[PDB]
Amino acid sequence: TQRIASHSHVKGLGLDESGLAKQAASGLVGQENAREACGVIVELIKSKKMAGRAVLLAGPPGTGKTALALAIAQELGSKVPFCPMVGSEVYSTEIKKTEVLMENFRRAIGLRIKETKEVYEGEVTELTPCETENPMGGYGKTISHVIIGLKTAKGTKQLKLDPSIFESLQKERVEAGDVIYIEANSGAVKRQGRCDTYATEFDLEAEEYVPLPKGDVHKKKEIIQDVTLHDLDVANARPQGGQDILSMMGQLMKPKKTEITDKLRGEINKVVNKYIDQGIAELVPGVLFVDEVHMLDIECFTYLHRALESSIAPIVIFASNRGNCVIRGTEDITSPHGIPLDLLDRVMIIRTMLYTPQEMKQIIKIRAQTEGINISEEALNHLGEIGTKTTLRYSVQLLTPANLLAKINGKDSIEKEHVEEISELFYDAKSSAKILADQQDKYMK
Amino acid sequence: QRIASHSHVKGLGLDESGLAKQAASGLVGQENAREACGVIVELIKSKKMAGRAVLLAGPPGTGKTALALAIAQELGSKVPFCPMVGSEVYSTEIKKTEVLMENFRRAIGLRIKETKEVYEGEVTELTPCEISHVIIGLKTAKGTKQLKLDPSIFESLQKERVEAGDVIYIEANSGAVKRQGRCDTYATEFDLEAEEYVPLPKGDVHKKKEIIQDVTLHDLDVANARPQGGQDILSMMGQLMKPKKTEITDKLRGEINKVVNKYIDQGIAELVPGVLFVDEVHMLDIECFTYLHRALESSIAPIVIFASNRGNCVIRGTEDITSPHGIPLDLLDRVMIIRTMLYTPQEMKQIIKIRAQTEGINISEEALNHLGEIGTKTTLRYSVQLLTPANLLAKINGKDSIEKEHVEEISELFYDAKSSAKILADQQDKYMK
Amino acid sequence: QPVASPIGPRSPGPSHPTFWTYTEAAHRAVLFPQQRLDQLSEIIERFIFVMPPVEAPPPSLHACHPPPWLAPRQAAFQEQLASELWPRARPLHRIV
Amino acid sequence: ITPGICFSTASLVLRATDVHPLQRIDMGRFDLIGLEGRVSRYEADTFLPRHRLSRRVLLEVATAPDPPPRPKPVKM
Amino acid sequence: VTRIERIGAHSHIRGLGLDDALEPRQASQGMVGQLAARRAAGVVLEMIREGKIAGRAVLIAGQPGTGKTAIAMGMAQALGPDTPFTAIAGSEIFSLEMSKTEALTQAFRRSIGVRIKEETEIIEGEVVEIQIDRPATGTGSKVGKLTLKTTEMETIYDLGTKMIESLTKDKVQAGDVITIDKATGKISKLGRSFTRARDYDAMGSQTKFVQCPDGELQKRKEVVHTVSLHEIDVINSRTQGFLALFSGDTGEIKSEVREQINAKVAEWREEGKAEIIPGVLFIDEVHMLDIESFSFLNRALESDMAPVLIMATNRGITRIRGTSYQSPHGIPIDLLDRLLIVSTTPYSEKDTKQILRIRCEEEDVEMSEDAYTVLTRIGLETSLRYAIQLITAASLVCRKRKGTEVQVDDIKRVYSLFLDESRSTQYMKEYQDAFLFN
Amino acid sequence: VTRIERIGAHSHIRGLGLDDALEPRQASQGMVGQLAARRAAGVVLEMIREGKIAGRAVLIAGQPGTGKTAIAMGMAQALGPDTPFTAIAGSEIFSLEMSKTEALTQAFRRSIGVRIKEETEIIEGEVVEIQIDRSKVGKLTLKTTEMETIYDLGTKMIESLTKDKVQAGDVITIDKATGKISKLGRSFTRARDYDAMGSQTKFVQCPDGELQKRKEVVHTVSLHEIDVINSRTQGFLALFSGDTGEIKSEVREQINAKVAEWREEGKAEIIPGVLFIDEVHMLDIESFSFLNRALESDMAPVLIMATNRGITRIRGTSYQSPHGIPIDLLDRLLIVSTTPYSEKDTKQILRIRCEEEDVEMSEDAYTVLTRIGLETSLRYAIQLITAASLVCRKRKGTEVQVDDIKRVYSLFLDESRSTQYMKEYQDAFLFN
Ligand SMILES: Nc1ncnc2c1ncn2[C@@H]1O[C@H](COP(=O)(O)OP(=O)(O)O)[C@@H](O)[C@H]1O
Ligand SMILES: Nc1ncnc2c1ncn2[C@@H]1O[C@H](COP(=O)(O)OP(=O)(O)O)[C@@H](O)[C@H]1O
Ligand SMILES: Nc1ncnc2c1ncn2[C@@H]1O[C@H](COP(=O)(O)OP(=O)(O)O)[C@@H](O)[C@H]1O
Ligand SMILES: Nc1ncnc2c1ncn2[C@@H]1O[C@H](COP(=O)(O)OP(=O)(O)O)[C@@H](O)[C@H]1O
Ligand SMILES: [Mg+2]
Ligand SMILES: [Mg+2]
Repeated sequence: TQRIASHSHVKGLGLDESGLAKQAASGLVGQENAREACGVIVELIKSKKMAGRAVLLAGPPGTGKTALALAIAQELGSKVPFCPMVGSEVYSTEIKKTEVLMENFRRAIGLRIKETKEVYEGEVTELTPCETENPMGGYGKTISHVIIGLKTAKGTKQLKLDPSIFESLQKERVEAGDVIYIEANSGAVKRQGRCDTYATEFDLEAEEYVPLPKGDVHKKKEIIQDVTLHDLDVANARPQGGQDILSMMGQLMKPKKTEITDKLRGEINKVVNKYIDQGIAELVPGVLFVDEVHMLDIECFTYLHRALESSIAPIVIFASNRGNCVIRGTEDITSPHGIPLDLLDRVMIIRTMLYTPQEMKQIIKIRAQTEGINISEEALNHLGEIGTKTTLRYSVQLLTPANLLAKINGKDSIEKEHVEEISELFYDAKSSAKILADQQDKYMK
Repeated sequence: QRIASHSHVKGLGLDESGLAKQAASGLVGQENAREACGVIVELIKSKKMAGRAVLLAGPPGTGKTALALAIAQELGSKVPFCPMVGSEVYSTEIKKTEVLMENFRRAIGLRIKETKEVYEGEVTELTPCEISHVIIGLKTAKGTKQLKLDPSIFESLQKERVEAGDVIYIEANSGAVKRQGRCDTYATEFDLEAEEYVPLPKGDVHKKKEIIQDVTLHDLDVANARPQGGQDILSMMGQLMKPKKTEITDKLRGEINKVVNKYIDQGIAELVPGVLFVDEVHMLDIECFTYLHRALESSIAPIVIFASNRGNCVIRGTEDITSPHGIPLDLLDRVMIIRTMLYTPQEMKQIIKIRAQTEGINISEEALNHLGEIGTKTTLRYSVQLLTPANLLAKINGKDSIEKEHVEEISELFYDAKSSAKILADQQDKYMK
Repeated sequence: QPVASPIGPRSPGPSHPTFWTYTEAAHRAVLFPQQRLDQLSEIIERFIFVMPPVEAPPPSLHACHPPPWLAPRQAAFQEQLASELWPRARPLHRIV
Repeated sequence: ITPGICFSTASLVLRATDVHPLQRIDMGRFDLIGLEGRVSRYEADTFLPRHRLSRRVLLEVATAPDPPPRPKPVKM
Repeated sequence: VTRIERIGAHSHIRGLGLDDALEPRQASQGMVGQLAARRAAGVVLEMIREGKIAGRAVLIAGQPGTGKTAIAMGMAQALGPDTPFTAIAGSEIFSLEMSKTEALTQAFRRSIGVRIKEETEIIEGEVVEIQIDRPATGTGSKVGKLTLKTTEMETIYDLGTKMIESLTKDKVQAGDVITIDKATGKISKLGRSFTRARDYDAMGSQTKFVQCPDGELQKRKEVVHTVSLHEIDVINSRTQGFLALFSGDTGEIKSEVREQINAKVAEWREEGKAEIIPGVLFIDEVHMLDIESFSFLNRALESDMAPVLIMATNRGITRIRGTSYQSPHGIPIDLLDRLLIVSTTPYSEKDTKQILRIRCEEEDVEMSEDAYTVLTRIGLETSLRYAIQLITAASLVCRKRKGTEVQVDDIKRVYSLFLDESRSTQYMKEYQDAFLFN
Repeated sequence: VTRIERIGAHSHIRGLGLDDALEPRQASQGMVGQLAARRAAGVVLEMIREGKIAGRAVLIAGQPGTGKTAIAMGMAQALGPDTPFTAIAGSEIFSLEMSKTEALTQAFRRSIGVRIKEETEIIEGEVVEIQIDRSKVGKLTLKTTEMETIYDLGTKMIESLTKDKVQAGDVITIDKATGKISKLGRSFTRARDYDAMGSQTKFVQCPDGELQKRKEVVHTVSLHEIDVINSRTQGFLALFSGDTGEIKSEVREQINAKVAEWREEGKAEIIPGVLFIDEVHMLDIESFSFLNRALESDMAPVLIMATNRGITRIRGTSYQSPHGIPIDLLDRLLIVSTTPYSEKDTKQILRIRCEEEDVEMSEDAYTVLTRIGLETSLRYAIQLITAASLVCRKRKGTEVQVDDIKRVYSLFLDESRSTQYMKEYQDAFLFN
């Protein structure tokens, strides 16, 4: 978090309340049409009423596609799930590509569960049965309640409980002076150790003595837990915590992703629907971002057709900087973005354009501000001129070496000489390619 | 019973002299092929030759699989017949040669006499003997007997929750203890016990029954390669940790051969050589064919029937080597080729009528002629497959028989391969790739 | 131990932050193998019927003069493994 | 139910890998994976460098007479 | 509140929309047009419902966007949950855990259901009083008594030890409406007829009550157990198969196990124990199968346990994967002879407009007639799916400007913001050097 | 004596030979020439040392023998052993156990070090008496050289003491928070003069000082190690075996959050490092595509790369790219070019190698060897250094002369002479 990454300046989409894109806001410069389309897509995500919709960010490299996707993620917030993914990740040695894609799809669909957990804490001060003056059956003594006195830091309360709790109390070996907690939703007593006021400095127990609970005896709170469908699927496919031989085998064996069946996924969907109907949980459909979609092969694209046609799928964002390239896994089949035309028919294409020199200068200034670097106007103009040739990434990547060189030279700002020296020290892609071409005989292969 | 593609094939339709009747046993033509298949059936019944391979060659729809299933039906249900497709050797667990060898052993069956010892009765006394043995008392309608059993049987009895008054079945051979229920005599003591009651066994406590077990060589190989008969912890551990198939060694197969030979010599076992059928042999690759060379040259191998519809085609696994049936000439030198021919329109009409009878469909003579004409173009398979949709149309319209109008309507609704090819050619720019 | 799961670890009590982070609803949506077996008891009773055609004990290695320490070591290993693992295999008794 | 396979081999084969202790070195001086879960950084870094025995201390303790018997507890 | 299932591509299709004579209506149950293809689908659906012919294969072939998957989903919705419908993609059979033939076999056997129908004795009533007496110390025989009540009965039951233990585990109290199966002794609580005593603490908020059951106490009810052939294979393959039912990881099931299961199911069907419910396997984009998978399909459709197989492909004369052979639809001619082909014709202007109207009704979007005309023109020019996407895009744009009806301006705005394949390809040609490869 | 680390191809390099202004000296710390490249390496090293910016990529490009691996080793040496430096080859990411992206993720997470600091109160003493009354309650007596006390035990403490078979004379430490007992050793008494000792028992002196002590442990681990530890129940074994598999992304995110929590709590510090991939041209297009977005994370180290390829074919594709690397990744990285060496630089490198190998050479021998190195290659001359040293020692000489160099030149062939001799007898060799 403290370290500055390449998209550390993107705090969202700089959109007006009417959806129009401001020239420079929220860390984004230019790309007004793409930003407006991404805002429409953000509204679509927030509407939560569409499934399997796909958006493709298409444009030359270094044109803000990943920045736009991260701006979408920032606009949605941490509540909305956002599962980034590169196309190379589908090639796994454990599960098939379709399984990886399905798992990421289920990772993007989130579920938020709201529940109230009511507990009674305290140190047991009193344990007195409530006998009845008329014993049932004539002989012996009958009891109708068990009075438990619970003491905390700022109070003491008595709880008239069901007589059946006597067995749980004996099983937990609860005696006077012990700290216990009783859960309302289950009616069970759990002994979380003994109070520390009865412990001496000469005792050696570690987890036996516990501090007296603070606060009130009756504690209730609302617990909000955010989970994804993939979390439930994996937790049910390879369960952890059992005491049977299968759980022991799972612990022993090397963990391995498995092909989760449609039966388990249907059961999870049914449980989630039941929870939603009960009012416990609220569905939070998020976004799956698949960067470098062109690295997927023809099998992945074909599966993606069925994946997107599903009614449970999230909203998928693709990104490709390829032209009329050959689809991987096929022999001499060319498609406009490296994506077969069948999948391109299922997506909405957002075009990202190249940046004018003014926009490049603005982006350089913003990146310098984010990295804590003061740059002079002449140095900024020289770096923008360097960015007119070469690329924008080269210019934003010369900022920190130049700052280091200035600091070594003893200056708090980047001057033009520092940028010139850095340009002399480091070559760009075009200059290196020219050097290689001029000496193609001396290099290898 | 559901009607499959070969449900009408009941035999080869041969006379006593081996000649082929025109229409008999659900077969219409292929008289020479049926006579050859009868010779092969007699060879299989002889149980003298080993590793004799037969190749059924011909265009699709000429009844190669029908002839193979007719051979199977002629042999009977006692003789093993293992049908495998050539595409099934490409497993992710074992090598292709291992799959071929396993199907080879699957084709050889063994009828072996076995005696089962059974202890069955109601438990009257369950006294441990400190590893702790058990002394158990069982009663039936014929007598009572007290037995001393191994600690494993006691563990099984405890796992079954067997208590005094329960009717139990113990197999002494496998040590398998099954609790069947609380004795019926105690069903009136309570009104809700959560028990399944059983009457008292009416035989003897100790019984010996002689039964015939039908097993194959592959079953013995699997049982001795992934053992689960010891009922020990190691067997369970091996089953749970190593569930995949393994490459069974030639040493295990030699040991199983020795054991089976000893059983046959003792007179308590009978060997049934059986048949293996590989349908799409062209889907095998050159390594599989090379292995099959030596496998067929073996004196243990069964009779293998191969099928292929390929013409002069490139063998899979080779770059550009082309062979007459997709089969390298070395393996073709080791096979007897049975050639199937295309059917005349009369034979197509006969087959359509037979299939209609099999599916319980009444078809008029005009409709039968129209469907045979439809089958003259397109293929016989397409013509046969239109019977059920036409029957459904006739049933919807309230007619109990198929008329020519129903056949015409169905043919209009459903296209064939040639019509679809014509449509694709006419609209090549609109379809993908 | 349960890293990245809807099931939280065994919190000692409400004083621990993990007590108020996880819900019982999430816990009830994850089924242990014993719960799965209890859910499929009728299916196991009705549909588990396949028996291997042949049943054999594992092959045994015999030598005339074996190392006198191998057999006791193997016996002790098997005995300890059985004493530790057989109680955990009781739920699969009906399947076996 | 079939009897198991009795595989008979030479008794000399089962001793092929066995090496007499006088013919092999102690490999426990290179056992790194065995130390995990049993030896702590405290023992290796702070305790053992300070409280390693010396030959002089060992000889002194061995040669010295037995220590006096431990006094009985007294409620004081 | 939004359920886990939301508005998808085929969310408006509730069935094929046919009449009794399988004559397709122009617009019913979401389906529009494709009259011949819908009639063929209805005939195939009747064949599936009859469930008498095994291993029938149907190929839905047509241009992209002609409603092949729409027709398949309509067939699936018209079948109903009783009949199995396994829908997979062609790419899904390529697995590192199992062979292609094994995956295809499992896909087939997931489409056949085995149903076992049996009658059991069932006790359903309101607990009035439950008493359980247990020894104070040491092992002993617990003695108990339970009272159950309906609207017309009340019986006092003497309880055995195992029923006592079951009731203790279930924590059955007075007022709990419980179900008892006499054979297995299983007890299932289904509610409380009234609240517990108020004087007790730490009890929580009482939920709603359940009315006491009527009729006799011990009734007779029909219990139905339904599993697929694949589930039987998995749970019989190995001891851990029941966990493999959820984790996958079945490996390759032995053919011996499957043969035993086929024999046992045939025996059960003859003995009237179980009924077979054949279903459908839908392989979308079957052109991704290779030659080996097609060859396996050739002979796998010849079994009597095979379901009806429905394929969809939009390929013309194309090279078969794994070979260098060009074939129609990417399928070998040997398999093409075993299947009936259903062609889908392209949609006209009125069919496109009706599809757009149904989609707008499904998405709760109100659109003007001029907007419908413009959107239909766009769909004819670009594609149907592009127009469907622009539907929602324009709905959102209209909602942004505090409107109520989607106008032509919103459609033009979303046409400007989002591009089709053609305009994207044009703009990429304009900047060909900027894009990376070719 | 001969230690496991011996004279290698870069043993003479101890650093980059730069001053405080990152100006390269002509010959310092074992590096000759490559002034611009060494200055660029120093700039990159300062960027690494600051640690503020994440995911910076540098490509060291040049002709073979121009010092790319030399510069990388100089950077690794100049960087302290405190900062992690994972050096892998391009071929090492092709594993049969984990995917290429998983291998690259593990390499990335091995390059970020997490220094942990745990302070724990412990009791440390020698056991005097253990009395257990009837496994219910008991007393334990512990002593030091200056102290002795008795403790009251509970049920779990008694169980832990019985499980570990703790007896009298044992020297033990007890963690107050968790109660776990580890045995340091046992005290030596006249009665414990065993003739045979077990493989784990060892005699230690009774601890001095006070029975209650605070234990401070500071160690450096990588993120990948924490991932492997928390992957499974005994995952630390995979830190030795390497049978890690593909770690779940959710586990990695949880561990990242926990590490941030430790960093906030003051219990851990982050030391981002360097991942050096030598001969990157062996990476496939999938690996490059993964690297494109892996560098964009906030927990990505500095990626230094080195290739000697010209405009060549990218592995896994049929396209030609300037270094074998797709231009999208090349736009994300700064390229440091190495120039070919001159005669003076070659002679200075030969002098450094001779000094490293402790070989005395005459000036005429140096001239001849420099001429050979310019004609054939620098590495050939470096090998001829040792060859001529061996020949000189064989004839009982002390200084390598021109005769020794000529002899080893005739004995050992470079690539050109061997290729010529093969062309003379081309038909003799197989599969031309
Ligand atoms: N319009 C923009 N406004 C602000 N920053 C941008 C913009 N476009 C790109 N950047 C920044 O410049 C860098 C270029 O990367 P990027 O354009 O995201 O690559 P790609 O084009 O492959 O998505 C990124 O770190 C991004 O944060
Ligand atoms: N001679 C015949 N008599 C009756 N039915 C036949 C005959 N030949 C083929 N059939 C039927 O036609 C269909 C095609 O047969 P099949 O053996 O699958 O063809 P092939 O094996 O040549 O591909 C099968 O369902 C079979 O029952
Ligand atoms: N005849 C139709 N009636 C109703 N909706 C249709 C029809 N044809 C296509 N659609 C809708 O158009 C969208 C794209 O059609 P689709 O069926 O995916 O084409 P394909 O046949 O190429 O799969 C789907 O959401 C589908 O619901
Ligand atoms: N500037 C230099 N200073 C010292 N030694 C060098 C220098 N450049 C190259 N070398 C030596 O030359 C040899 C080959 O160079 P190296 O960097 O390892 O491979 P390459 O540069 O061909 O990738 C190495 O043994 C290295 O010690
Ligand atoms: Mg489709
Ligand atoms: Mg190098």
